[PDB]
Amino acid sequence: CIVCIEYIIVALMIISAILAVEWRDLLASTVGMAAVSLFASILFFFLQAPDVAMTEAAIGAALSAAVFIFAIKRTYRYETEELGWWVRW
Amino acid sequence: ALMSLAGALGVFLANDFVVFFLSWEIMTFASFMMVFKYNRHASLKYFVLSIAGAYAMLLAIGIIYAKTGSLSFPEISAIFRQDAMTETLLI
Amino acid sequence: ISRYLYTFIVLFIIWLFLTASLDPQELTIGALFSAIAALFTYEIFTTRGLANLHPKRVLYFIAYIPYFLWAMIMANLDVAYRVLHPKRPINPGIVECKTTLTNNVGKMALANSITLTPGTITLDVDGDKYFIHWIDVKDSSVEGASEHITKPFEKFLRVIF
Amino acid sequence: ISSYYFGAISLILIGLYAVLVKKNLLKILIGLSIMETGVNLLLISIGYVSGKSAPILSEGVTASNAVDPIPQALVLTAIVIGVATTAMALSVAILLYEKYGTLNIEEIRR
Amino acid sequence: SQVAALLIALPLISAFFVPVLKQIGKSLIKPFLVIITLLQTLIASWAFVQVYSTGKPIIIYAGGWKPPIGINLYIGHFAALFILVIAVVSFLMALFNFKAVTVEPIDKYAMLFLLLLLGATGMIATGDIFNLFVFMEITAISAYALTAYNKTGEAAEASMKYIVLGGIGSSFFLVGVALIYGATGTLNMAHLAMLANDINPTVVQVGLALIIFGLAVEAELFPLNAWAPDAYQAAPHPITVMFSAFVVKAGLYAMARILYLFKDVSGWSSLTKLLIAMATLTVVFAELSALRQKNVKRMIAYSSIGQVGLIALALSLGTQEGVSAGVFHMLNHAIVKTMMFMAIGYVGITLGGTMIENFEGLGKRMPLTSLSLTIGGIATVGVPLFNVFWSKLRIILAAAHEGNLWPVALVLFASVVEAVYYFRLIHTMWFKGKSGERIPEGAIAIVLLLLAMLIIVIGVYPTPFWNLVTKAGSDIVEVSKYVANVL
Amino acid sequence: VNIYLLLIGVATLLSMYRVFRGPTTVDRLVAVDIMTTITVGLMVLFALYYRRIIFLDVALVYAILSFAGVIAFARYLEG
Amino acid sequence: FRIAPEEKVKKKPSFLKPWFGLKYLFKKPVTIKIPYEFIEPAPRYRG
Amino acid sequence: MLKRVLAILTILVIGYWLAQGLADVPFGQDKMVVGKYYLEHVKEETGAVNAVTAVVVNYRGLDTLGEVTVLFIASTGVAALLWKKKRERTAKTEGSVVLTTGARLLFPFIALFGMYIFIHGHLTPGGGFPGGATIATAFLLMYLAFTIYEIPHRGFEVTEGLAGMGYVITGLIGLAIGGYFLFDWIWQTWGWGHENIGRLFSGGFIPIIYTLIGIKVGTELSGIVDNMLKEE
Amino acid sequence: SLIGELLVLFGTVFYLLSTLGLIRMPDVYNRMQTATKSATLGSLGVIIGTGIWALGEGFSVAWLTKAIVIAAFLLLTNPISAHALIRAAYKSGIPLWEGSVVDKYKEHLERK
Repeated sequence: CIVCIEYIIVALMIISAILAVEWRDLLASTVGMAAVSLFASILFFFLQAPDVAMTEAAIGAALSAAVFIFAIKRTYRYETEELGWWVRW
Repeated sequence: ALMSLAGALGVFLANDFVVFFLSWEIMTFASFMMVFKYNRHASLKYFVLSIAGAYAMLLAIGIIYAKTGSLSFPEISAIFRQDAMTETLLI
Repeated sequence: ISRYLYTFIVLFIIWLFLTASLDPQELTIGALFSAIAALFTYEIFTTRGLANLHPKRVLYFIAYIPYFLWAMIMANLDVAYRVLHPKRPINPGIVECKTTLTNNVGKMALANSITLTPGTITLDVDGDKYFIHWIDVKDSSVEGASEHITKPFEKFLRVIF
Repeated sequence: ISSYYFGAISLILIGLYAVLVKKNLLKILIGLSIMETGVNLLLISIGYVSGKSAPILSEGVTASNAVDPIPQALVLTAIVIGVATTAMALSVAILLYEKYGTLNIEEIRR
Repeated sequence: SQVAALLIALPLISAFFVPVLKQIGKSLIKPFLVIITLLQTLIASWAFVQVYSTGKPIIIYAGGWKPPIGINLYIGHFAALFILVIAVVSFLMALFNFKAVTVEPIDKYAMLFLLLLLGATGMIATGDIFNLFVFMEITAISAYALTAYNKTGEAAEASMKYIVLGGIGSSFFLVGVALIYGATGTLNMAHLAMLANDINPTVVQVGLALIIFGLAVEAELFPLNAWAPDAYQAAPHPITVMFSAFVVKAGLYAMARILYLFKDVSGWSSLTKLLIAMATLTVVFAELSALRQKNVKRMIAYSSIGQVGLIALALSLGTQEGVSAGVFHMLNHAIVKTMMFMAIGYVGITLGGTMIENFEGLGKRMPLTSLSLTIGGIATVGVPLFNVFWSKLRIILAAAHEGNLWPVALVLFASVVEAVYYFRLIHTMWFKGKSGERIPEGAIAIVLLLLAMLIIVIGVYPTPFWNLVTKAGSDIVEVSKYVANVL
Repeated sequence: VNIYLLLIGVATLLSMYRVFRGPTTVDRLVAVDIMTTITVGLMVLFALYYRRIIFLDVALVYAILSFAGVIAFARYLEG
Repeated sequence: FRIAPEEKVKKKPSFLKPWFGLKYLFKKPVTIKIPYEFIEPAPRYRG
Repeated sequence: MLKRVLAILTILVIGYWLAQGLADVPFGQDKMVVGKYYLEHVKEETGAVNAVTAVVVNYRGLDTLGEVTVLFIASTGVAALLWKKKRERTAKTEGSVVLTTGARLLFPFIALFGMYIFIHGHLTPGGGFPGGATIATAFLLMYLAFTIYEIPHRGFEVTEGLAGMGYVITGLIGLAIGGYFLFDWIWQTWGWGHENIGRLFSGGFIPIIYTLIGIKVGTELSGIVDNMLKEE
Repeated sequence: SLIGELLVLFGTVFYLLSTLGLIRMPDVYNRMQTATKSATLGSLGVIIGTGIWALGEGFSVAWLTKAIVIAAFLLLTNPISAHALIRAAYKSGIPLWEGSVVDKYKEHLERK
């Protein structure tokens, strides 16, 4: 079709946006960020501007998502939300 | 103590207002900085009160420069004669 | 020193394939950039120097890339047949296969070709054998060959050097 | 409304929502990067003329038939603006766990 | 003449030549910064005496494409003055930071400083709204990297809230640019103001509100400020000057530029009636949060926000008798806040830290650097015949004809409060000492004092300098002589 | 030229089930990695749809930048 | 013997200083929702 | 539940405000008031038949300059935020050998192709930035599949500043006449110019500036991931 | 030509049955194997199909050249993706299905 795949891509970007912030696992949040860069690149290409599509491909796919998990390497991986005696204090 | 006397000759020889409040502020500062040598709590109380007086005068001159339009003190008595024949109980 | 122009030749022919309308008034620019990309890093393609220009060898590989692709299409249609609606359940495999290949790009090529056959996913190549995430286990737990799990790609990768 | 307008403003919406309510710091940076992504998506989706389309050919396609040559230059900087700002903020996200002991906004007390 | 286009290119080429000489040695790294900002004062003074020679600004073109299709650098009567004062302040910083910041890797600090100078001469020369955004993001990431450059936990977090707030504001600013372009289709402010009268009354409101919003976040008023009395408290001492002198003025000018570029549309009056209210809300909160303040660097950090809020008070009130006097505060408060963070910086580098307990006792112990803090703290309330007295009188008289007596009795209330936390500070450094340690510091005993004699000459002669801002108000007051001096 | 497009849209929202549900930490990763290749095969398909020779120039660039991402996501999991 | 103050303990009353007891309008409230978040008593609780 | 629901209310009124503010035009044609000049005068005024590479380096000529200023400032900012004089790898935890040899042979396959992107801003879309970012990707593949791979820093950021200087020296020797004036196709300064208008004799001035900016942004992100993969 | 119009149909039914095979798998490992199988050979089928779509149609032939470039590039890059996805998935727990034998990799870890 014409507009139906557009609605599919845009609702897929929204469901990968909402589920990019609902998770606690930060590696999963980098996964959601990479999928958002995916659907943004596809929407850039489908809106007929290939310059921004290939630039956002080379930036958001493995220089914004692969720099973020690159930062959670020597940091946390969970939310660490905690059972317990002296807890939630 | 000599800056204060030049404030004192300034307020008395003030026939405009932009020489008036300048000289008044210089006088307030010079008197404060004279009594700002010991017992700071006594000094700063005088400074806060007299700055509140100086700057409430700046508020009043802001209102009487707004409502009339002109700033000059000799002619501003003439236009008060002009409306001599609800915002002025604040002034 | 001859492997440098070997890397130049491979980068040049990839540049030739990448640009459909190759013009002689354009090709000097790609030849220049293939040259600077070669002299940047030509310490990478060291598969025993330049000596891969054998007319038997490249004809062997191009004659057996449809051999590869026929294995891929047949094995992938087989794993498409594996999706039966209540039935044909796949159990995993862990079964191993040993190699005798030097020229470590051959270990790459065996791992890639076995990853492109029915589901035989490589995991953790060591220096003696391979470890394969196989399909439904009926052949063997340890395999003393390769023809029971895969097709003999080991004989044609034996002559990649 | 068209899907591009709603989807670009909802990506900015979700990126804004991930700054207010979330508590882990790297989740806040995820919200910043998402919101910048939706911003440059809106920045492209302003000039689509619904029709004639070849921004870069000008050889096989006739001229005066390309789409929006102004925002494609506004977005070529404004994307890598986002990755440079994110690469800058990630260094602070590393230093805050190195010097302090945690990465939660209610526990970082100077 | 486009020969004076080196206000951006010369800091650029020198900031790209300083990582070229970072491996050639260690000696000529920090002395490479002083000679270039001296060359910056030279190329600024060229533009300064060429702008005030005639009545025409230099329309620095971006090539062989006349505006609006290209970028124009309208270096107006405003711009040459501010490029001059940022050149002389950065040259005062370069001869300061030579022996005051060597604790940390100054191997790469020089390019970060000079790129802030690039964002400086870019931000107060921009003509395109795109170039406005790009130079503001240069200054923003400069500040992200340079308020974090101490790596001490309390300074690491001091950047963090600013990087996430400047990220959200730049995001909103690009949305506002996309909406103003979405109605008009043009970008250059010359072709924008002649068009933005009948584009759409319901589209220009949200775009202008979000543009003023997203340009305000990198500056300070009420919500988006509290990173700034966290940035001055935790930064290298020379860049606390260059932030408190410069970066507040570029944001407040470019906000008050583009606000006076759309002065015909509906809903604009409510926008400036919000901007009045938020500026009054920031002269009270900032200059009253310094009252029970312990750290003396924070005690000046709160004071620098309260002085820029009253700049915002008269930069968006009317058209005249106070916009041309609002600039009279921006070129004046930069000098007196250069004096403040010099003295705090020299205390923090000589004695150690900025706590009052190690700030107490500087009458006999320290030389006339303490007199420089004295004559600086005198000039923020503006008591004697000084320059902030002249300027604050011009701003309070500016808030007469429109927005009166409530947006006066809060800014003028704060100077009563600011009268308190200075003479609780000058008293505990001159008349509480009990400690005669000579500790000679005669390397700034002349240079800060020739600066301290620069506020004593403008204090007695404002009319050789107040005639400048009459012809330098002509870049913000109107649109018609601005546009006709472009097209 | 037209029917394949709606089939690929059916394919990608049918792959959405693995990233929404799925209790493990890596089933989401196998969800995104397959989602890139089907959209690369989408991006080649639109070159037929808009008849443009330049629209393949983004497809191979996205065929790189999936692979770097999924190595980087699956390298901290091992080290 | 070792009397601590002379007037050091006695403090000054204050108008609007109780607003610093209003700080916990936004922190997490310290309670345990007993249906059903359990407590796990001590390893040697007397029972 | 108070904070999330109240944020959803305020963000719904924000989105409704923007959507009511998005009532300019339903994706119509009437947008270019100055934008038609960018399209109808791009084949003869610059030389690049590409639309976006002529508007952002020649027309909006001080905006890829602020862009490389932003990327260079990101490099020097991350390098100033992380500085310890030790700079060791993490534990390096090898893991696979079809990965190291996998990214070994694949490293010049991206090095050939990333250069192809930034040399071609004439008929191909893009510019210097996707090619430079995938050159950084190739650097990352060799950096995330080996046990050290420390490219020598003394001699690495020299060429980054040299490439930025190579941009600005085209502005400074461009100042031999006027503001920019391209120095390359309209006057026979060092070589010829304006041969035809295809992908032959490299159009006008736009390719060599993309080689230089692609070299700058190519060594940009590789340095960032380098000094961010360094422990004590 | 028309043979391309059937080959891309074969590749897109291969795509759809691939994606159906992703959700019709019990555990992680068979989910990973069948997804990296059937979504990367029908890929090359589609790409060479679009090339021979442009054999006589299209403009001349040059789409086939870029098609064979991206196909031959996509053919060798997804095996390394599947390996590095699988190999990291064995660490940090992540157990397998009820297989016949799984221990031969575990025992050759703990051989010491």
